Amino acid sequence: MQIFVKTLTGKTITLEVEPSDTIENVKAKIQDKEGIPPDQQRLIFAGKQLEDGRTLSDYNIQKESTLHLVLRLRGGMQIFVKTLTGKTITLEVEPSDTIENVKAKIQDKEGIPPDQQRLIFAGKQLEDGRTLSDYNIQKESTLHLVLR
Amino acid sequence: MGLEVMVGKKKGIQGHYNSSYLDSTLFCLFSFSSVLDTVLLRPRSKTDVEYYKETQELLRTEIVNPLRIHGYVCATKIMKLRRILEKVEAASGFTSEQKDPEEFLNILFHHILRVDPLLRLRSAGQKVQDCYFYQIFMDKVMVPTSQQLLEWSFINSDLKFAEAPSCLIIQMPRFGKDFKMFNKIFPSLELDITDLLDDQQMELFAVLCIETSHYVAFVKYGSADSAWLFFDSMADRDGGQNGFNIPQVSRCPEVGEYLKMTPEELHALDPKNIQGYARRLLCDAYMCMYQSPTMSLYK
Repeated sequence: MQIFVKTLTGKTITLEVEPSDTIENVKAKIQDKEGIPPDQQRLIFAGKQLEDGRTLSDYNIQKESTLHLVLRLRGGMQIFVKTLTGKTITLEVEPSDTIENVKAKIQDKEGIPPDQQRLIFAGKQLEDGRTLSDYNIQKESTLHLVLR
Repeated sequence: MGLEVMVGKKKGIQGHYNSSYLDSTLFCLFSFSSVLDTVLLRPRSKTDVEYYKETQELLRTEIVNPLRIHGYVCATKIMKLRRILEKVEAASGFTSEQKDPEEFLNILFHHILRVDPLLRLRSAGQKVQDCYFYQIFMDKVMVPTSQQLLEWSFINSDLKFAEAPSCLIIQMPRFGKDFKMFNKIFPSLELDITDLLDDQQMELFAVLCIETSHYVAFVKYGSADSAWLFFDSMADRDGGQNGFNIPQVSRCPEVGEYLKMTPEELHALDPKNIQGYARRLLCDAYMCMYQSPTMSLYK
């Protein structure tokens, strides 16, 4: 049978599935179809968040049923970029953010262009193509900003 | 005890290692509101699960009481909570990773304390589903009120409240880090749930916000329009590796002023022209939290 999985972003995603399949199973299909990891996926039917260990059957989901998909919104921290005078500015970032776009966030917050930004961590100057994760920045941390 | 014990640098719950999801939700839920106080008070019953007591005792005695009398809670205490969390759900990063407040609420309320579901909803005429919070879901006005979102989301899945909730936590319509249905949302100060019941009012007491990776919190500590505070568990940092964070709580009365304006006035206002901390309340809302009215005076 077919069911429909509607994203909050407006895309409707159609899925071949059987009445006794698990919520885990459905998630895996969605991953294969759209590349969203299952641990990020929250499936909802009739206002009810659907639990991993139960079946479609268990929530009375049938032929032509539409499900809602929303993504988990994980967070926890903010890095700090300090100047030498002691002034601090905070940024929201992921480990996978490039140094380029950390600078781009600094251009967006304060006025400064990335060409004029020297970012330092653990005494090392940070190179634009690398990520924060390359430099083992995996939670709230302190970078130094020096001006060029 | 007093407002001024709560406000300042080195106030609130000290964040540590991706903790902002937990810090901010506990701050929303317990810094001024008492809606869930009983959860910290219900005696251990034989139907209760293994860490029930240690967890309850930790929350009341090492987290909430100190937050309320001293205005401050060390990260060590939150870390004790996170370990308990990790023991109940192994290998799910409760001690080190960025998480969703939803994840946190569900483990804590559903698995450990065994809080009766906060919301009982019926996809109308069907039978009831239980949950701790509601997800706004609907199809794409430019700046909707949370009142509208709730109504629209209810109609979209033909839903009703089976009974009047005491604590209604509503998740804003977002799809991951990178997508917001709406650029700004007006968090209604009061919710009227009359036409959404099967068989009336609720008051906004907090908004949990996040731009992309860090949770912060806005809290209403009185009925006055201006009685808003903002909390960042990681406002500042001291040191490097063994460095520690400094949480901050700040008065943000501007919030009250922007919420006297209409959605269309706020819509015409460029987010860069919105003062103080109000930008984040209007643009980064993640959860709006409503309670049975205690602060207000009916008139």
